[PDB]
Amino acid sequence: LSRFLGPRYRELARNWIPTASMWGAVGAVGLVWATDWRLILDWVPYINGKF
Amino acid sequence: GREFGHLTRMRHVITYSLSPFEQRAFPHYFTKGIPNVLRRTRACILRVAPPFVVFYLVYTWGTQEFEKSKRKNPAAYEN
Amino acid sequence: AAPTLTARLYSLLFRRTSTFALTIAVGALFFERAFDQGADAIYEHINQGKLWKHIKHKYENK
Amino acid sequence: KGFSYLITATTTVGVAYAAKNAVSQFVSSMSASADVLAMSKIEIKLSDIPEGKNMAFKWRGKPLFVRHRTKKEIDQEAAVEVSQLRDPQHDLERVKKPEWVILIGVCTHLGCVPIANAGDFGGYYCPCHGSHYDASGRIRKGPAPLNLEVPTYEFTSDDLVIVG
Amino acid sequence: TNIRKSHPLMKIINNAFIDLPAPSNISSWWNFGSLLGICLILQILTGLFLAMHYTSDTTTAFSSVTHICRDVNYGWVIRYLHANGASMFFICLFIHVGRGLYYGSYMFLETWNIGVVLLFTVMATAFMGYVLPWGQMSFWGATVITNLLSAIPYIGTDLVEWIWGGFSVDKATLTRFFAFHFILPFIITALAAVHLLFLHETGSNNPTGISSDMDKIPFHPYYTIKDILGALFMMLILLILVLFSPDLLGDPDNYTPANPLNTPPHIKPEWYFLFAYAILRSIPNKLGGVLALVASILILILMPMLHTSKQRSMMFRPLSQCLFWMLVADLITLTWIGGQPVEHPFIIIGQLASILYFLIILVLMPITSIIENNLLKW
Amino acid sequence: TNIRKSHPLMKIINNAFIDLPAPSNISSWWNFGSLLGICLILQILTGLFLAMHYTSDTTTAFSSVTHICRDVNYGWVIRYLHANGASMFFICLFIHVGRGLYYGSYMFLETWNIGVVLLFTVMATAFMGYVLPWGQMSFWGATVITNLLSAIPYIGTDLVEWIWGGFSVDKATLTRFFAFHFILPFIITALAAVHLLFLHETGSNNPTGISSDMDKIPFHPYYTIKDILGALFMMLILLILVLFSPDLLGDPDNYTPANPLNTPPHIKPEWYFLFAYAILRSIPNKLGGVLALVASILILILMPMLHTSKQRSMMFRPLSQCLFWMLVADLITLTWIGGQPVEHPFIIIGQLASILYFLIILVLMPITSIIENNLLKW
Amino acid sequence: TDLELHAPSYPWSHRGLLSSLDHTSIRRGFQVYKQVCSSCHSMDYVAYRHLVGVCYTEEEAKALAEEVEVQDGPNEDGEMFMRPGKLSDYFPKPYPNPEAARAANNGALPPDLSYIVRARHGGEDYVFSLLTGYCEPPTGVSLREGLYFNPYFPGQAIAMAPPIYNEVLEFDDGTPATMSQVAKDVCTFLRWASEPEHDHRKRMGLKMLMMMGLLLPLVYAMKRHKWSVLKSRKLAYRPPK
Amino acid sequence: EMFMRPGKLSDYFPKPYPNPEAARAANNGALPPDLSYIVRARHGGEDYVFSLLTG
Ligand SMILES: CCCCCCCCCCCCCCCCC[C@@H](O)O[C@H](CO[C@H](O)CCCCCCCCCCCCCCC)COP(=O)(O)OCC[N+](C)(C)C
Ligand code: HEC
Ligand code: HEM
Ligand code: HEM
Ligand code: HEM
Ligand code: HEM
Ligand code: FES
Repeated sequence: LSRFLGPRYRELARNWIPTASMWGAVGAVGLVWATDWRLILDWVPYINGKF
Repeated sequence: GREFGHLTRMRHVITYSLSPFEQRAFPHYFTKGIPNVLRRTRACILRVAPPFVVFYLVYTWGTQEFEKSKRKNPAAYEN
Repeated sequence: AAPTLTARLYSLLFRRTSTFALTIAVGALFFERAFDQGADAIYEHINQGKLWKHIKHKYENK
Repeated sequence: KGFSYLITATTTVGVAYAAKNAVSQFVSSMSASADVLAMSKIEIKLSDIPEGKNMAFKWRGKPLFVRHRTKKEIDQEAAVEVSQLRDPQHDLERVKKPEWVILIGVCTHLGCVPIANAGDFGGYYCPCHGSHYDASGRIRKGPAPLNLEVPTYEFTSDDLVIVG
Repeated sequence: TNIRKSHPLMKIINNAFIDLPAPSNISSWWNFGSLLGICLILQILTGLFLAMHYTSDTTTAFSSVTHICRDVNYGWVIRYLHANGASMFFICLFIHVGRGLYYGSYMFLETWNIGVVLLFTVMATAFMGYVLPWGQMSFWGATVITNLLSAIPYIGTDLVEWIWGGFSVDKATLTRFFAFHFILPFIITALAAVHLLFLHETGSNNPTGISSDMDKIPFHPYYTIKDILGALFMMLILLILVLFSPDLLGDPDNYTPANPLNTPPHIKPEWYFLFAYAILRSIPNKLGGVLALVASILILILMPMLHTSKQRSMMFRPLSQCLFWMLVADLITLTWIGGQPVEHPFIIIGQLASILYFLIILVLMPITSIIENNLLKW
Repeated sequence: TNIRKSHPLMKIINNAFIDLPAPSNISSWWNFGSLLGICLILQILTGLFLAMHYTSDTTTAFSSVTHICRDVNYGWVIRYLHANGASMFFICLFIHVGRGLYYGSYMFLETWNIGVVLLFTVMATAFMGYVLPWGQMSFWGATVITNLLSAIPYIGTDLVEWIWGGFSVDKATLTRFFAFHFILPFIITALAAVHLLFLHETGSNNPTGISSDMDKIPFHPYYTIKDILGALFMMLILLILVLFSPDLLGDPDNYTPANPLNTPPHIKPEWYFLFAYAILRSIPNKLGGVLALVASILILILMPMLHTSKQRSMMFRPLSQCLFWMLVADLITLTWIGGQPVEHPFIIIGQLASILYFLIILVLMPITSIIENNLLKW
Repeated sequence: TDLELHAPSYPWSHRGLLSSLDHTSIRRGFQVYKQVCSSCHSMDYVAYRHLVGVCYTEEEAKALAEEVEVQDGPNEDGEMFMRPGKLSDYFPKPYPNPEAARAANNGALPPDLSYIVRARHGGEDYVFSLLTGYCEPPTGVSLREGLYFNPYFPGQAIAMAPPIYNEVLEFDDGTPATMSQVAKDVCTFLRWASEPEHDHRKRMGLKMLMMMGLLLPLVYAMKRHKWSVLKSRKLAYRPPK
Repeated sequence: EMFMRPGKLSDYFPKPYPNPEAARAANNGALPPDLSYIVRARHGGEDYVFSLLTG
């Protein structure tokens, strides 16, 4: 399990963070778009499907 | 298996492609096809139309004829 | 010639798949509301008068 | 590449929106039906019963002990000291009209429903655990520490009571 | 190291849907079988959401169907999708049979026969599901069609008694059909998987008919997007036929509650069976009508033996292709004759249509195939 | 030109049971899995005819189950077989899981994971079939276990509402559990076939824990006979279990029709849930008993990872064995508690049971194997 | 053996493929149902639900539902009494049993309104047709004394007495009640009852066409995009000898 | 619609009351149990149900 540890692995995760973090943001906002989540839709000036 | 790695013998036949991005999707897509469509058309309408027209004719044939055996009856049954 | 706004727009969101998915998400979020309400107001507009929402007035707020 | 990727992206968006549509449809189906929808939050029978009696109007299928309690039973609420309660709750906060009250038949444990018009406190008696209840149905004896649930409700029209 | 070739399951999918070699020159007709594969799952989930309300009781069912059409949240869409969508299933299925017969993909014998058994299975599921909705056509239709087996000199009349579970149509018989109707589709899935499994290990047919082993081409880059487009356009056909033509596809009369008492004017069987039912009009003796009925589907098996023309297909042979179109036209004949209320001219037309429907393939096709062979040293 | 080997149609079976090598040393325990397979097939054929007559709303329910119980021919026969076929199917099952945890056959990777998936799927299957009879047990049991899904602070209560099809425990909801129970096992047989598909090339296992790579045996002459003999024993114990004492292991002691006000003294299912159900009783507040409710079963995936022995078969690690059989004692203890309604002395036995579980699996055994890694000087 | 008369198609407002039923004639046809249409026949499948969104606010839907009251069931004893009229209640029970209608109608039960549009060939237009089809018999054709001859009935002689007549029912709207316009209100209302979701369905259907139109060209463009490599390609054959 | 006949052999044994609330009146709020399965409806057994009436 200790193998995960390593000098490149620190740099490597450092490198991969933007791509996977971006996915989380994309996945999160998209998931909000899919469940049509409430309270954030309060915060959008345009997409208020509510009257 | 029968996958590409081992199949039929084939030799000094050669391919010339292009990257999709380098070429536009619709190279004269209109003008080239219409004569083709129409030629395929004149090719097989000769072998497709007659069953369907014969069918339509028999359709109105039996419908109208039996209808004449149908609506017209009281005169056919006489007084 | 000089790159089109679309051209630099490639170098932006398209080339990176995460950002690509992102613009797909925001694009869905806008296409949803805008097209949805477009179909709203238009459907309301075509066969006008068949709608009872405009005929609510016979019986609303006295 | 920006051009054709623009194509693929736009296709992806229209398809994703369409997907949210049809999946929303398929989830919407299971979620409810119009008949149970009409069943919902509708039971307009205030004062169906004489005061002091405990009526059991059905709601969400589950019977619901509505009651036009006598004022003397609000006095029954007043008499027992508030801190004697494991869950100090004077009745007036628990009901809009003090003469009125509603109770779920469910208890926190098995869910078993105590009998109406049977209780040493002048209210309920609970056979499943020996818990005893006054007119409020207020929690007294355990194991359950909390009150039987009293879901919010409004007497929309004055005699047309609507739980929910 | 290799990921698709890593996991053995992935090895299987990569031997197939990821990258099985395929002919390149394929047209839409081959897209249609994939369209069947599209329809199947859709009917399954749709029927699942329907199975969340429908009852198999003689009494309580219809009220639950009304629970569907009016109570359920957008479930009416589901109702019509399961119905009309099944209709679409048969649509594509017929084109598909036409293709396999036309481009001679029946040359893959075992694959072909599994296709046949799959066909009978689909027919049965069709009939019984059609019995389910529980209405006038449901009742009298199921009764009448069931009666056919009584044509058997001994066993069959007994057998109807066995299906019904009683003297007549009833919660017995209805729940019976609900269960058979449910169990078969899942069988159809496994037969499909087995079917493709026969297909992979012989290679796919090509529009040319002549082998394209030299021209085999990767599946994923190309045909996946092709079939996606094809499914999306069928989705157009279906959604336009449901949101704009909600009812026309079927036979109103089921809309009336069933009465063993009250009896419908005409009891036209639902349209995909019409040619089959037309053949019930074909000849005297109900027994032989049942025989020819089963033979109408059974006869397909003869063809690979009956085939003898050098083509593995039928596109470079307009000659025999003409006999083909005469046969298709003949199917149109049996169709529309089956649609009409029974009449004498319809009777004679149905007779000769049936005789010719067998004889084009028992007489014309093989022998003209022989003379066609004589013309060019075949 | 072997009809078996050469012919693709059956080749997978030659890859399978006809001629897969298997270790020369195999006890009845490895035969148990095949026993479980046969039991599954029987559950299908039995549940099927049940559905052939069973049907329900709120109204049709127990009257129809009794329709089986008397009115249906041999209906009591089938329903008694099925009800006792369940817990017997588990007799094959938890024993197969137990031996699986023992000999370290979970050195095989994905077979273990998917096996666990089959475990949950069967869990929900039995629970969602259990409401079919619509006895008062079915009602309040389904009510409670459905209430367990309220543990989620947000979505879970609605998901309860959403499985319900509405607000209450209704005919719609029973219809849900009906069709779900009525389809889900087919997913089970699919994943099971996939589970064997993981098993194929990996080979089997031996009691010894040393690979019999040199000593594998053809399956058909031997292990098949052993399978059939096992089938006779399982069928024997089942038929004795039911034809003589149908209500022995069978405990549906609420033939009382379900009522909103009615509530039986014990709101508990059969034993196969109860030892898990008891876990809820131990820790106060449902939430932690929910995390336990899943993870206590879900932790089996962690077992291959935390494995620390250098050797397959625990037969050679006596201390971990003792702890293991003690785990057997802890779980049977959870069952016996599961028959016991919530009480203080059983509260203490409750948390003691939980902690006993935790320490027995999660920590102790690997440390033991470390200690004999010292004793064997590995 | 005799033919049923074949009702000609008529151009109703909703038959336009984009066209929707208006809530108007459905409302007035509902006023046609509120009184004269209780001869029964039936509408029991549909309660006063559905009526809310089309024309009637909740309290007004209930107000509409107290107009008549079906029996409450027995409670703890106290069997059989009349609940005032929530919308959750159904339309009035036509008869304690249909057989009573058969006694009331020479044994021929009057059919439920709910499917009569959907079930009959020729549909709603046919229902509007038979209402107005009461032609006199020609000489020499027999009729039962209760029967009121009308060609649109398949047996040519419907038992029904023409419920419609000039000025059948003055509307609360106050709009004039010619047998034509009131019958059009009838069958429009029926088509409503026949397909409650219809007006809503068209909106969904129209919306889908736009979605399909956008999708149909784009995805096709991607097919051209991925097949262009194969369509373009040139091949050559150069023998080694 | 309502009338009386001997009722053929096929029929079920007669309802004590037209409606259950009548049984919730005759005993007041406590309708008697169905008997056909009531033995099999209780924990214990035939000895239990007989015990229930034994004393
Ligand atoms: C769903 C839950 C079920 C629970 C219980 C499951 C029980 C499973 C039981 C089935 C397992 C198989 C039973 C074991 C039988 C032992 C083998 C026996 O049959 O002998 C075989 C013989 O089998 C036959 O030969 C097979 C071919 C002949 C089949 C003809 C069928 C005849 C009767 C069928 C009647 C059907 C009538 C249908 C009318 C429509 C050969 O195998 P073997 O042990 O090595 O014997 C060696 C001796 N030799 C030399 C004679 C061969
Ligand atoms: C004469 C009593 C009576 C009148 C008044 C009446 N109904 Fe009818 N209606 C009947 C009966 C009985 C039939 C069918 C008689 C028959 O088919 O022989 C019928 C037939 C019909 C039919 C066509 C049925 C068919 O088989 O073609 C329609 C449409 C119809 N009525 C509309 C209505 C409606 C809606 C009402 C309001 C309830 C109404 N008429 C008033 C009892 C009546
Ligand atoms: C819905 C169930 C079915 C499935 C999933 C299935 C598989 C379909 C599909 C997917 C194809 C392969 C070609 C393609 O779509 O790209 C075709 C395989 C095949 N099926 Fe079936 N089939 C089904 C029912 C039938 C029936 C009823 C017949 C008629 C006998 C049949 C005859 C064939 C043939 C001949 C092939 C080989 C493909 C080829 O050579 O072009 N299929 N069908
Ligand atoms: C392709 C094979 C199938 C066919 C031909 C078939 C028949 C289809 C069709 C034709 C409808 C009838 C709707 C109507 O007539 O109004 C529906 C009958 C029915 N099927 Fe299946 N079915 C099939 C697979 C399934 C599956 C997999 C399920 C469940 C998961 C299912 C659940 C139903 C129900 C509930 C009905 C009756 C619906 C009604 O009353 O309208 N079907 N399906
Ligand atoms: C229908 C359900 C199942 C089938 C058909 C299946 C396959 C069964 C059977 C047939 C074996 C094969 C080994 C032998 O024949 O001796 C065993 C494979 C295996 N299963 Fe499952 N299994 C099933 C459910 C489970 C469950 C719930 C678990 C535990 C989570 C599990 C753990 C294993 C293991 C470890 C093996 C490989 C055993 C070896 O090394 O020989 N199985 N079980
Ligand atoms: C191994 C999986 C299955 C188990 C353990 C099982 C037993 C389940 C459950 C747990 C019960 C109620 C309690 C009981 O009698 O055991 C229900 C019994 C029943 N099952 Fe199954 N079943 C299973 C698969 C099926 C399938 C696939 C069907 C439909 C084809 C089905 C139809 C029924 C019916 C109608 C009952 C109640 C009748 C009775 O036996 O008393 N079951 N289901
Ligand atoms: S059972 Fe919860 S308080 Fe008595």
